[PDB]
Amino acid sequence: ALDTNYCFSSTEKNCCVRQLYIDFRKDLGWKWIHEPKGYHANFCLGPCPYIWSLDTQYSKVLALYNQHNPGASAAPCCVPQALEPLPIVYYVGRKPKVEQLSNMIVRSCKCS
Amino acid sequence: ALDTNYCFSSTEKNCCVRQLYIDFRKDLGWKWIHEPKGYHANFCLGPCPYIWSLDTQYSKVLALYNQHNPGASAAPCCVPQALEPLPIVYYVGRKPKVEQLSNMIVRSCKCS
Amino acid sequence: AVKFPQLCKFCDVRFSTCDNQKSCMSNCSITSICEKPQEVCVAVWRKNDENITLETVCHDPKLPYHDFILEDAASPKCIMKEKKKPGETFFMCSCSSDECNDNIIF
Amino acid sequence: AVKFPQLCKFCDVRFSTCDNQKSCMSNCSITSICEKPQEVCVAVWRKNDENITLETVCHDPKLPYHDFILEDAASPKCIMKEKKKPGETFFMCSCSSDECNDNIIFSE
Amino acid sequence: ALQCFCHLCTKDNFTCVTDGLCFVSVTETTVIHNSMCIAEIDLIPRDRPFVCAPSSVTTTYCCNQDHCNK
Amino acid sequence: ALQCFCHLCTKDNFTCVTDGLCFVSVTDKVIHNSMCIAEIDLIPRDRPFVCATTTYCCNQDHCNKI
Repeated sequence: ALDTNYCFSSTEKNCCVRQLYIDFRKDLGWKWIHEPKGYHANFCLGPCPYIWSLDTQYSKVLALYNQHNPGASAAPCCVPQALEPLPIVYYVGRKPKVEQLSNMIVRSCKCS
Repeated sequence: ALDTNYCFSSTEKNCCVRQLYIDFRKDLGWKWIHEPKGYHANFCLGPCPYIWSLDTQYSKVLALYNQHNPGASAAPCCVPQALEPLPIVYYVGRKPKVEQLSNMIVRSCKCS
Repeated sequence: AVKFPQLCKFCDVRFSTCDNQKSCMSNCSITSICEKPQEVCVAVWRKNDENITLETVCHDPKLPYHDFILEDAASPKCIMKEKKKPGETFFMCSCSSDECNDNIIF
Repeated sequence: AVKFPQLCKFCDVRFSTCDNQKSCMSNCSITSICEKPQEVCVAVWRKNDENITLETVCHDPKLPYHDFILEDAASPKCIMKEKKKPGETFFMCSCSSDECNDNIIFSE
Repeated sequence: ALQCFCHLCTKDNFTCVTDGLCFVSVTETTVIHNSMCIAEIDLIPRDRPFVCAPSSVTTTYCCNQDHCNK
Repeated sequence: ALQCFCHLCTKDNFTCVTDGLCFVSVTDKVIHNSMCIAEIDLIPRDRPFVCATTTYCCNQDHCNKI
C-alpha cells in the first residue's frame, strides 16, 4: 500500500514514494563509505487528500478539518513508513568492514 | 522528543506541537457526538534542521541532504509521534453510549 | 451497498413552551443514532389544557405512532401537519433527513 | 570528553608518478578510519633511482616511522619535511585532518 | 471473511481481505476513484461509521459483499 | 547505564540515560542543542557520523558545555 510496487508502476499527484538518488560525498558530506559511492533512497512527496492512505484516526480528523478549512497550515504529511537497509563497505584501518546500514531506503510511504 | 510540555511553554518556531482546537460540528462536520462539542487535538508544524528530533537514520540522511541541497523538496517532516485517546459520549437510540476514540490527540512530534 | 441509520433528536416526551409560533427548536441536547436503519425521525407536539408537551424520537415508518401511519416519512423537512384528537390539540410530523425533527414546521 | 579516530588515506606503498611538483595528489581510492583513536595520517615519498613510490597510512605519532619522530604530526596539512636517507631522496609528512594525506605539499 | 477490491494493493491481487467493510469513493477532477478495505476496529462508531458517511465533489459508499467495490 | 544532559526533556529535569554519549553543538543571536544518543544509533561505531558550529559527544555524566 503506497509502496514502490505501486508508485513506480503508476502515476499520480497524491502522496507516494518518489525517486531520489544520493551521492554520499556530495549530498550527505560523508567521506567514510568506500562502497557504494552512492545509492537510491527515494522519498515521500505529495499532498494527503481525505481518505488517501491516512495512517491513524487523527490523520483523518486532520484531513477532514483541512478539507473544511482549505489552506489551514495543518494537515497530514507524506512521510516514510517502511525503511530498508543498505549493504555498504567501509575501511577500518586496512581490513574493510562489510556491514549493513539500517533504515536507509524507503519501501512505502503514508499520510500522517 | 518534542512534546506538549516543551513547546507550549516556549516558542521554538521549529518542528513541534502547535495548538489546535477542533469543533466537531463546524470543523469536521460530525453531528453524532453528543459530548464533547470539540477538543484540543493540536498539530505538528515547523522545519527539521540537521539533528533536531530526527526519528530514524533515513531522517538523518534526508536532513543532511536538504542541507547540502537548498530547496531540494526532500527533507524530514514534522509529524506526530505520540497520539492519545479522547473519551466521547454519543447516543445510539435512547441508550447513552460511552467510548474512547484511539489516536485523536497529539502529545509529541518528530521529524521524519 | 449498505444501509446506515440516521441522526434524530431523541428526548422523548418532554415539557415545552413553543406556542402559537411558526417554528421552534426541540432544543434537546440528545441527538442519537437510530438503532434500526429503517427508522426515521418523528416529532410530536401536544397541548391538552394546562400545559405543553413535546416528544422527539426515532420510529420505523411502517408502524403507526399514536394511530397515525407516517405519511411524510420520506419528506425532507418536518412539516407540522395537524391531527384531530378529543380534548387535546395534536400536531405531528416526520422526515427522512438528519436531525430533521429538531426544527418543527407549523 | 571523547577522542575519535579521524579519516586517512590508507593504500600503503603504491607506484606513483608524482615528481618535480609543488604539490601532488596521493590519489588513494581507500579512505579509512584509523583503528587507534590517537593515530594520525602519514605520507612517505621515496624515489629510488628510476621508480617512485608514495605511502599513505595511519600511524601513532608516539612512534617512529622508518626511524623518524613524527614532529609535524599535529599539523592540519601535510607538508613534506624532507629527511636524509642513503641511495635515494626521502620526504615525509604527517597531519591530523580527515584525508590530509590525500594532498601532499612542498610548495606555496 | 469479506474480500474487497483495493488498488494500492499492487502485488496483492489488487484485492484485500478485511473484517469490516469495503469502500469506494469517486472524486471529480478535470475521474479518480480509489477503493480499499477498512477493518471493523476502524469503524467508528460501528452503528454508523463516519468513514462510510461521505463528506463534501465526492461520492463514497460502503458494501459488505465480495468485490462490491465497483 | 550512563546519564547525560538533555535539552527537550522539560518535565524530566533536563536529563536522560543512555549507553552511548551526550551530544552537543553550537552556532545573529546564538543557540545550541544537547541530547542523548543510544549505542545503536552510533553508526558507524568506530566513528559515528553524528559525532564527527561545533560538535562534542562526551562520555561521562552531565558533561555538556555552553
